[PDB]
Amino acid sequence: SACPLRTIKRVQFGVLSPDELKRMSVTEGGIKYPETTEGGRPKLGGLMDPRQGVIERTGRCQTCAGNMTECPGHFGHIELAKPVFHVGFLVKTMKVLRCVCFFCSKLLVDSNNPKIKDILAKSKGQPKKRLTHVYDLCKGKNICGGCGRYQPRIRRSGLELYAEWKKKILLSPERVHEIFKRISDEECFVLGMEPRYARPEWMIVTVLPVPPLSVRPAVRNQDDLTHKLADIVKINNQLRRNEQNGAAAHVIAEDVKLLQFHVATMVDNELPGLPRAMQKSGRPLKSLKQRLKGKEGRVRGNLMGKRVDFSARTVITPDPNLSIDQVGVPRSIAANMTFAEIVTPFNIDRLQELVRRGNSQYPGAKYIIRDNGDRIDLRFHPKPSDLHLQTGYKVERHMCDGDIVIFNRQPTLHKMSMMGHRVRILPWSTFRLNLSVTTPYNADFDGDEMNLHLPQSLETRAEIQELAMVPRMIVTPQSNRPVMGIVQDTLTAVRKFTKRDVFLERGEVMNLLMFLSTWDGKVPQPAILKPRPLWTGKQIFSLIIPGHINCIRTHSTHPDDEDSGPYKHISPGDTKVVVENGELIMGILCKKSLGTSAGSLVHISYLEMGHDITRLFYSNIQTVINNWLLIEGHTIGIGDSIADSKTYQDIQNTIKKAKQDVIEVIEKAHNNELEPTPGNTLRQTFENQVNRILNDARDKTGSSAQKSLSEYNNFKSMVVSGAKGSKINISQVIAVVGQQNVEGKRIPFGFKHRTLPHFIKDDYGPESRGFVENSYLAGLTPTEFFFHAMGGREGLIDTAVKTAETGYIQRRLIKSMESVMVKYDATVRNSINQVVQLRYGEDGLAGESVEFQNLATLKPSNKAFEKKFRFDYTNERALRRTLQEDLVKDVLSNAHIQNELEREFERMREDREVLRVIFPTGDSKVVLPCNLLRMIWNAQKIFHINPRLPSDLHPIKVVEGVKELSKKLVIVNGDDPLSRQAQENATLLFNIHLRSTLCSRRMAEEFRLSGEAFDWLLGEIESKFNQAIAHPGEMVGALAAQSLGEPATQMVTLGVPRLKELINISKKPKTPSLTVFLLGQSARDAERA
Amino acid sequence: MNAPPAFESFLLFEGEKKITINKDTKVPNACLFTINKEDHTLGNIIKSQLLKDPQVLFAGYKVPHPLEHKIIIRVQTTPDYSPQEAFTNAITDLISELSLLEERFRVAIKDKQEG
Amino acid sequence: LSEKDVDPVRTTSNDIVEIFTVLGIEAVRKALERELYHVISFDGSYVNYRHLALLCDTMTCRGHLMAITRHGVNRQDTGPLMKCSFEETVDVLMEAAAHGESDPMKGVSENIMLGQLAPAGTGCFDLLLDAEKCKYGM
Amino acid sequence: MIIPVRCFTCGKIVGNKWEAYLGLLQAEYTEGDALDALGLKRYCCRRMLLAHVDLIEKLLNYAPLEK
Amino acid sequence: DLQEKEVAYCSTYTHCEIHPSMILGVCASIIPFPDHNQSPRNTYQSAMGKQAMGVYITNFHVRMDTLAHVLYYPQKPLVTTRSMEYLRFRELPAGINSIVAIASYTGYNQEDSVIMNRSAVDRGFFRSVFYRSYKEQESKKQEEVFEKPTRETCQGMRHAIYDKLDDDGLIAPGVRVSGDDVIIGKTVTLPERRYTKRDCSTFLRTSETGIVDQVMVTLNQEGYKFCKIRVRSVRIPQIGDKFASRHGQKGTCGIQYRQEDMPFTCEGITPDIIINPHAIPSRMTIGHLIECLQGKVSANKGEIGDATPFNDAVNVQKISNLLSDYGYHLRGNEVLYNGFTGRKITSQIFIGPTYYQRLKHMVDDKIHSRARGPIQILNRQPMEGRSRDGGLRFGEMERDCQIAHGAAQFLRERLFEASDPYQVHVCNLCGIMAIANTRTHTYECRGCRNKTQISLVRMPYACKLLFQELMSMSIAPRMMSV
Amino acid sequence: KRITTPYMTKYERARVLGTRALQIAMCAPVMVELEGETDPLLIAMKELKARKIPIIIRRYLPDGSYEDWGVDELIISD
DNA sequence: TTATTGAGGCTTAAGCAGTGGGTTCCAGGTACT
RNA sequence: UAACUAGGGAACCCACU
DNA sequence: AGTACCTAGCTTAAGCCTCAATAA
Ligand SMILES: [Mg+2]
Ligand SMILES: [Zn+2]
Ligand SMILES: [Zn+2]
Ligand SMILES: [Zn+2]
Ligand SMILES: [Zn+2]
Repeated sequence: SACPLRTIKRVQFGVLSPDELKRMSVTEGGIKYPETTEGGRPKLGGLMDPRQGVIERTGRCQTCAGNMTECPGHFGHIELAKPVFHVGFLVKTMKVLRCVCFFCSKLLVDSNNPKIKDILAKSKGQPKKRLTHVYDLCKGKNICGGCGRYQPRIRRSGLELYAEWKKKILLSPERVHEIFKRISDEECFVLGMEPRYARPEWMIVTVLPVPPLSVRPAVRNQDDLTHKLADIVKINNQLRRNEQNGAAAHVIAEDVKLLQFHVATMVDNELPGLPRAMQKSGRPLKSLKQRLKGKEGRVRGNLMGKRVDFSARTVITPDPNLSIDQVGVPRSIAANMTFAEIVTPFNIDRLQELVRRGNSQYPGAKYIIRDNGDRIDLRFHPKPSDLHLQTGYKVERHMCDGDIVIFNRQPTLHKMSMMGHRVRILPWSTFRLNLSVTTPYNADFDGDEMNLHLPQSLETRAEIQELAMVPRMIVTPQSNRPVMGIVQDTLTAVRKFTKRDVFLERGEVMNLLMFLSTWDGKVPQPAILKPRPLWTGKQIFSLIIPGHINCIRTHSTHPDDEDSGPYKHISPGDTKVVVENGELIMGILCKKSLGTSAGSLVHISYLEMGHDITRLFYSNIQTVINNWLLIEGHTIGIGDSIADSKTYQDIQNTIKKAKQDVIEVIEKAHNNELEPTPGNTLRQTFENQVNRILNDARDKTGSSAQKSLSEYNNFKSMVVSGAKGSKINISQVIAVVGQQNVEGKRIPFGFKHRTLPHFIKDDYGPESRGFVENSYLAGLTPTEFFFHAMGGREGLIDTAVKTAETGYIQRRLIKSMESVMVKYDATVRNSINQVVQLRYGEDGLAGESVEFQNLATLKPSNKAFEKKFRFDYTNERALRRTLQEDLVKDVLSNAHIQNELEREFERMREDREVLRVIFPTGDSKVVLPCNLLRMIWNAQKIFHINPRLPSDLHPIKVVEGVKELSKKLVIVNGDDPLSRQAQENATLLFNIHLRSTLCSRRMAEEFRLSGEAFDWLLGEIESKFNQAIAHPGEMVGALAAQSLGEPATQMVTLGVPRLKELINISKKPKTPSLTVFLLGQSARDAERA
Repeated sequence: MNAPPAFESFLLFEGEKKITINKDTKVPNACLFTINKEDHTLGNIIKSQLLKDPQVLFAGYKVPHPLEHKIIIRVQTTPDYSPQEAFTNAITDLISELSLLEERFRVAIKDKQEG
Repeated sequence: LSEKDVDPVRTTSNDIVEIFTVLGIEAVRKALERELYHVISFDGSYVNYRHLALLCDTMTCRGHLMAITRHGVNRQDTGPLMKCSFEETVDVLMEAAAHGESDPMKGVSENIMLGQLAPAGTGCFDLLLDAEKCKYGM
Repeated sequence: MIIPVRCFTCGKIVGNKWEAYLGLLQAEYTEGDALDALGLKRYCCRRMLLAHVDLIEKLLNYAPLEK
Repeated sequence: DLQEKEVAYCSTYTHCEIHPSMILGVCASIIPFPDHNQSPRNTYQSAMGKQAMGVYITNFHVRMDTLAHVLYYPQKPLVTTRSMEYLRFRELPAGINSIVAIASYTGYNQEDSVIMNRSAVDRGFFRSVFYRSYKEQESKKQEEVFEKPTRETCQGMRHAIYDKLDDDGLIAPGVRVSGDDVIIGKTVTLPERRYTKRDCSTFLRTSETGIVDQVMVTLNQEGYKFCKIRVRSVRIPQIGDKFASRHGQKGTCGIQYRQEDMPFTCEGITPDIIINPHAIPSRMTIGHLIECLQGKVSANKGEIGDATPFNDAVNVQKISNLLSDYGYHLRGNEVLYNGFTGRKITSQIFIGPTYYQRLKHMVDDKIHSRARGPIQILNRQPMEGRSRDGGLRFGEMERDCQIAHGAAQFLRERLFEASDPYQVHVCNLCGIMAIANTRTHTYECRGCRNKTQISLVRMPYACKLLFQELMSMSIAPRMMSV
Repeated sequence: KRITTPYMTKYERARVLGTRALQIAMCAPVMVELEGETDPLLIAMKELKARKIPIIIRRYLPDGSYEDWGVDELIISD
């Protein structure tokens, strides 16, 4: 191939010229024969022309002497006897005909006008609205130097035009062709058509391009498009014969109509109100339009998405012994898929023995690719001569251990449904996954199948390794929190492992330490040395916890009054999780500390230690906890679903009281003694009262069932670990199932004023309208069973229609802004190079590295803010208790230091006013990159800060360090006033939070940092801020579309219908409303309201 | 289709070794004993017998993956002792204990059969 | 809003269209933000503000309300190929052929059709070989 | 279709006990007494006989294709 | 309800239910204690009881059914409803009563997965046989004949062992077959030397093996020779095979442990299946636990337990007292010992006999992979189907996700050179594809009279097909290299 | 003067490591010493940690202009 | 006074998440010899 | 004295996540 | 006889109809 190779930089569109169609078609003279073959050989001038391409395998094409693989197919043409309308251009033909004179063929609006100049100025460079504006102005114009002939009105009747003057005539496509032929070039300019690419006369089909045989492949079994071409050329030959022999009156018109119908149904089979082009078999023909339009069509079904080589799919099964970035693949799958490894001197011997093993053994190879592209198949055994490997060859060896693959599960909703894994070979025929990996995949093991893609190039493998590994995507940018947590068995056992009464003997500790990959080999000192050497579970999990991370969490069963009363720092229930220096001081871990929530232990581990250490953390948690669960065990059974007799009496008493209350409300409504609530009638207030009573009964019975659970209860064990279930499930199993609902109301009167024929008419009681008074253990009565079946059916319907509706919203959202990205000047632009955001998220930061932080300045009162944030350089003994002697002397003596501290406090007060402008509601929980409180805690732990001692940190060093750090954190480059203002705006919130957190008074009193600790803190803040900046090349539009469409799949109009009504601009929303706010006395007076 | 043959749990294929010795680097006097084609049946008795030895500072075994058939025994001893002779003495003690148990079981068989 | 004792500052609407026609494009951007935040965080879930802000800015960048349909996305100057990748591929390509539209091949979908490297992520730059850094090799 | 040779759970031989179980059942034993008389003590061996369906006697009603 | 002593809520009753459980269908009547389950789980069990394996019909030996599954040892449930007497589930059962512990053991049963006893499976536990029938006619139009093809006289013969066929072109029963093995030898005569007949033989499915079970030869309706071949495949339960309870609790097999590795009671009873405790609480299948308890009582007592739903003679307390009468803990818990260490587990595990079904979804019928195989004839992309050695579809959402990754090169290789690598020669003046004669190095564009300014462009074959269809619709998508 | 970020993006990391690994697998001379490493991925990692990769990154600005950055000139993430 | 050109009410396409397996069907009708 | 591939479409039904 | 061959519902944009200021 002597032609140079480079990519396509622009695609120019247009209508193919009849002259151009004639002078590139290989079929000279056109297609004249409707037969596909003649005498057992393909016929020149026929449909299956050998000039148009290769007929059958191991053959040649007469135009280009290439076989079926490299022959692209060569076009032909059909010279029409009479021109016909292009059905794809018929609307545009109708629009252009109205803008041009029928007789002059000049523009209906004169070009030498201010209106034409105004149209060209408004539609400068774009043709579509130019044609729209010319059509708008030319509408209603009747007279054109211009002629005095009045212009007709053009009307469509299927595939036919009628020119009606207000007589009407048959607007033949010939006449439209000569009308469009003499339109001027500048008139084409003002009509929004480039004459170089699209003349209006080219929009009339005077010659028909027959596609080559590659477009319409014949299996004997000719394509239906070839059949339509046969019909077209048959009718065209009939027109030619009638024109040159018959010259009939109305047979010619009928034949022209049939030819136009056949051409139009070749282009598009689905006309409105027209008969479909059928066959004798009874099937509509697939036209060129139908080949392209659908999701199974050409563009969507073969270009945006297509089936791929080097892919595999099988059932997934759990594997707790794999790392989170590992997949266990079957040997037969790995022996099938191949990776092309380039032969180097560094791997010549290994690849040589792989070739020698061949394709029969698993760890072998399938092909050898030589330097000239010659492919040597190792499946069919060759001589040792061409098994020889030299440098530069490629060996397509079998997929082996450590290979990089993409692992995928449909539906693919966000980035984390396609993650990179490391291949491990395991015996049986399933894919095997770590259990923490199932949550981002939304996978379980009840028959789920997942797809594996093996990248084939070295560059693609490297970019998967650097971009799409599982540890690299532990934390999502969607909600700045981990997507991978600790899952059912491991979560339930680690809640049981980290209780206060968990004690491990020496053998159990040494068995558990075998499953720590990051263990340093030192057995820690036991928490109890005498009378027995006895370790706790908190020590072992402290060995699991990586690095020196610091985290404070809260167990699910933590009392609300514990943090305020006594024993707040020595928890009686062990319900406050505190991790200091990477070790668990106290606290029972659950999904609040080890789950996917923001600020959890895995989140802190990812933010502090990186992705590899966090991957090791996940694996170590799972292995150690599972092998301890081998000792401890976890079950569930009948004994976890029962209660004692006193609780059952309480449940029955509450249900009896509720039924009596509902009976009393029914009696009150029946005796007309029930006064309606204002705002609704008697039916709604009766329903509200009955639902209130039944909900109160459900809540009371649920609380009574929850109070009966022991610590040994396994329902409670799984609920308070957060692994599976809820308190509602326990209440339904033990106490009462509750009220069954259909469309938000009770069970409707499907019969005549009855829910079932087992009740009396107009029965509004609990058991009649769908209140299940029994538990799941007690057993549902048949009426309750049917009503519960109604509720479950409603749930299944909601699930099905939810998936079916959310898929389209996901696709529309992703197609809206797929090309929106962060450019290299840190701005956000689309494919049109138009700026959408000047900085990403208006601050220029990536969403995966920001954290929930609290502003300490927005909320407090004026005197509290003054007391907490203004440095007191007057109290000498307080200063001596907080600072060292020389610092105290310098602070008291130096007036410049006091002035600059006062200026720091004044700037903090101005920042407070700016904050209260920004947040009119006192909500201090913001999302900011560097977690300053945790960094200060890290600095305290690293440098061994004693809070009881005076510090050696000068407050003026705090002020100047914060100022220099704020100078260092740059989002918008440039010394321009515009650049300086954009920089001050982009980092305004973070600079306010930094000056508030790292102020002199707080560093003196609360944090008590030293000089080196403060310098480390400044460096750490700068480093973690610079790591938080959004990278250029981020596909933030696609990330945004996934981040907004993925919560849709799991969810006053609300939820999916309201989301749909917001994503498209609905002129008629389902529940349009106003939120009217009142002024003056009327906002506080109900009567004026 | 991908089912491993049932003999791979206990049969060494041609090429591998039954037991390999690897020195553990991060702590002194520690070795890793990778034993092929064995399972919890042997690892547990070796681990417990090593735990009876007062000169053994650490004794633990694990099966890295239940689909494969290797155990890894980690022994750390006092500096005046080595994990290799600890492993040897543990196997010797287990063998002598089983010999005594077998002969006492035989004596009990004769006692029960003869009444 | 014109009524007596009705606050003209805080009185708002669920209706996006009338907020656009009454208060403008930046106000309807903020209202679209608030409505999307409500419909997302009603169930207690949280989504980062970057994605909501980017969606609202994409829907309000052209002065009018750009609906996420074939009637707002396929009506801007995005080029024929990425328009036809979404919906009405035959109609979009027919209009582009009729008007002689040129596709600049700047989006991801156009390069995906032509099989080229999409200017996206790893494709948003070019790599050159440093001849001077090759002199210190062996 | 036919009685399993061994109990699936433990491996006790139960293939020799189906005909004896049927003979005890027609001797007006209860199913529990019949299981106790055959020595099936564990409930794992007991439900091998209790839950067994002898499809082979229904399969034998069809004539073989060759004879 | 017909008692005048109370207020009775009504005294004008006209009809009575024969039994309230009669409202259920065929599949819902198999559910034991369905009034103790959440209703979607009853719906799921009604779905999956149609997927269970048993003896589907008594005369399955003579039927050449396509896709037949037969379990070796189907058992009637120990815990049954009274409607199963009329469903004839006792005589054609689909499933095995299995000793099942609900426990967290080694973490291989997590998130709807089960741990199977390998020693039980060795004894035939849930062992099934899979039947597939292949039919083929010979026709007279071109004549097709059942005969053993020979390389010296047939065209298109694959690289398969044709010696497994007999002289009539058909394989015999008892012959072991693998994927792409000919089972029916068919040759069609050429309409017009070295090859006079064309090979049109039928092979097995590519990923399917087995033994030929039965070969039936007959005449069809039109008086032509007709053959049906049944292939017998024995299916051992393995990792990934789908198993379900009678309460919507489906799950694949996570791992198989031998009997010495399984946990055991004080009596040496090891579970056949271990299911996760977390499968229960969010699903609220309390009927599963009650069926397990009643199965323990029934297996110890020597009877078949009655689990008709709306039966007040049976509750949890009565079953618990009955179980306590047999020397077990009344709630069905037992002290299990670890199979690896022998130490007894701190938590006492709920264990007893409960009814599982082997579902039709084996992993060996679902495992699929492809390196490079056959491609479609219209577009040169990987085909569709595991049976046709097809490639998996990298769809639109996958493209969106790979865009959001920023992996442009992986997306490019998936959508270009892992599916349909192609190249065309295009003119430089016009963007219309030119004529390329590669061996003569004469690349010319007819229409432009262009002989030299021709550019090679690497583009997907589907995009070339799209552009050729556009020029078929009189659209010129001119590819410009500048 | 160059106005783009002095930090080297993860997309630049991915493409530079892939290109360098393909070059090393195609027997490009290694700019660092090898301690028996064989996989070109790990060799490219070691070359990137030493800032010895002979690749210039041409970052394209949206206005059309470009900026040439050496791999050694840029800040490596890790 | 009266056409004339502007702005409110009627039909009709165009859409409508994915992965496997199986089954059926893709043609008679008189001439004529 | 190893001569080396796969094949269509259109509709329906069922199952799966 | 064998067979040549000639022929259910949704929402929304776009296109299409009658009644009121306004100059002739
Ligand atoms: Mg699932
Ligand atoms: Zn050709
Ligand atoms: Zn005119
Ligand atoms: Zn038994
Ligand atoms: Zn040209």
